[PDB]
Amino acid sequence: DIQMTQSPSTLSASVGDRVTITCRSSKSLLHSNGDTFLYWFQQKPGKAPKLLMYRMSNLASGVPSRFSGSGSGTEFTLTISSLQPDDFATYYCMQHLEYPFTFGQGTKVEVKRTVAAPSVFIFPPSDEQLKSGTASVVCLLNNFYPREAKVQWKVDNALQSGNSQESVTEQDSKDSTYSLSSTLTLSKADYEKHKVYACEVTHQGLSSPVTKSFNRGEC
Amino acid sequence: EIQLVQSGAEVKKPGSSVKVSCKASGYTFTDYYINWMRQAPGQGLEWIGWIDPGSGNTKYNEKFKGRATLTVDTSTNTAYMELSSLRSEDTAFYFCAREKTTYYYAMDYWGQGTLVTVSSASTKGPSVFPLAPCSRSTSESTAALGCLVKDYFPEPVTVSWNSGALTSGVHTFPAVLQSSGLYSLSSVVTVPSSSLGTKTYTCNVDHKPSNTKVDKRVE
Repeated sequence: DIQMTQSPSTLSASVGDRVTITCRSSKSLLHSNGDTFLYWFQQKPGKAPKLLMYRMSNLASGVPSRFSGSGSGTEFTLTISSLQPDDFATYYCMQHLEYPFTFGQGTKVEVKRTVAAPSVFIFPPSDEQLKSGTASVVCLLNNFYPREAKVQWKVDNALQSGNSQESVTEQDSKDSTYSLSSTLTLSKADYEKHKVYACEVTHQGLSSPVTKSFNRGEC
Repeated sequence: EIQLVQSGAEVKKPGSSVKVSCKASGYTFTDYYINWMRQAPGQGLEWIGWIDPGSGNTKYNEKFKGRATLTVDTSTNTAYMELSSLRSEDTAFYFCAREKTTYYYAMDYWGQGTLVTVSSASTKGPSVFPLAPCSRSTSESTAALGCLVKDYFPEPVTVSWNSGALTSGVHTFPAVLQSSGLYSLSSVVTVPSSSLGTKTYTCNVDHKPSNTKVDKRVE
């Protein structure tokens, strides 16, 4: 069983740059016939993988000439000379030398832009929802960059964990930022027995982690 | 015109079995091998196994042996992939790809994909809740508000604002699967706080599977 690892996991680049993706195999993918049994695939969200490179360096039919590949033995690399807007996707490398075939973690090529701290907002559960047994608190992280962000929920200044779910929008096609939605879920009973509900956002654009909150019965 | 067409999406109960098809055309079916991969929601690709159309000879991944069963029907040029005793973890997209092998190896043509949602839930319209701050503040320049579309099945729901009159600044997050087996997402919009009162903001949620159409006026 051969292990394929890709680095980095995410890569920020701008249109016109020369991007290189690296793939690494636990053992040499060189075959007796002299060929290297490696595939390079491109995949856009909600779409099926497209073949780019067959046998490490061979450009697939139809694939644009800005794509090229190389590597020796265990370290391989895909290169996009002059990145086009159509090149923002996820690239996976695969080995077809031994069984079972194995892919890499994949590497996402996103649009590089300037840092931007997230505008935070915290919404308390509506009256209607409390009138139904459950209560869910929402924290919004609007337009920020880079994607990396930590949302820490605190109920009556007590850290929560395992009772919230995040969701992130795909990179914006105009300002290249991201937005995140953390949803803390509690029972009406649990909500009713606590006052202060906070949302602590830790981000690079913020020198110090911002904490938006609200006191239970004050709206 | 070479192409591999897969069967439609399917919703299955845990413990049941699904059998996806991959119809081949535009080339000699028996000359190329058929591989089957799968890709979970937030994950990379993974190889299931392959099969030689010209003989029915197969090769499986240890993790899918017994569970997965690959077959072909040369009289119809159709490849099949049957997964038994389905669990929630089997929920993913299933791809079939051919592997040209005449003068070299290349997994060039892929099928469109077949989503297999392994759920125990049943069609349920969502409950739309208003997302608004505890108290309207004039301190900030822009204010944020939205709609929480909770507990629904299956996907998807289409949220809009003011019947399409408000599009800029809107952010509809991707649905998240709750432990209940029901989906839940939130749509938000940032607007000039210096118009929060004389201007009405309403989200129009639509869930076709349950024929539910909801408009919720937010603060």
